[PDB]
Amino acid sequence: QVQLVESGGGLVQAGGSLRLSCAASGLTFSRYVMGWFRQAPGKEREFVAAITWGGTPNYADSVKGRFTISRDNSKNTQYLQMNSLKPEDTAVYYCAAGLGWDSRYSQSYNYWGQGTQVTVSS
Amino acid sequence: HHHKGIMRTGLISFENNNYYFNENGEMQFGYINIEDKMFYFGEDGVMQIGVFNTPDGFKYFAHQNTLDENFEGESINYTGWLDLDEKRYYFTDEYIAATGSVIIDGEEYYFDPDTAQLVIS
Repeated sequence: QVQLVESGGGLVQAGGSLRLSCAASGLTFSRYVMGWFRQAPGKEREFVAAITWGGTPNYADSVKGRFTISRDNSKNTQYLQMNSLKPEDTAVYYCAAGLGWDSRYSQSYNYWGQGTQVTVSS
Repeated sequence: HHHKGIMRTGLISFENNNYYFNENGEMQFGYINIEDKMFYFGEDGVMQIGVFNTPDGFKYFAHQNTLDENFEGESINYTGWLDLDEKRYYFTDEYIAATGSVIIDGEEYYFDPDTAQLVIS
């Protein structure tokens, strides 16, 4: 009943760009903080970026300045623009929607996407 | 000693205490509008859950998803009787807490003008 669909993933060259899309159905989209997390094999799932119901964004330290998050409340869609991509950025990326306090934290989110592979080659 | 000045912005948690810092890194207190959701912060900055006095009347700031998929601590459009442990309240059509003497379903009640909690027994 509640679904978050990632797309826009896949393979890219380093220094190149990707635009991740997350499509939301089954909830009043305008009410949730929307976020992106990533898990690279070998590593723990880590916060990437988040956006408020009013469009105020915030980012993990290591993507700050390179990534830009945004939301289209009229299309139930949020976007992660990924620029200056690095081999460090290789991970499954997950969108999430949440009502919990601190954006930076997995437990602040109650709805999760399936995740999409982003591979970056040197 | 050793000290460094940092900056915190936005919705932040320290342990189990929730804060909101504005753009300029300044902690917020009392009845606060964050992008048009209303919240209540104690005199020590800590976000509160429960019924608190506002210019708009006594409001219920509630845990996430209490009503209409509301955000942690947001004021909600609650109506009817509310029990928050031993404290009882009654919310009007106007989504604020009743205060003073009122007749509800043919019985008379009194609610404290300073807290809105029912005075029983």
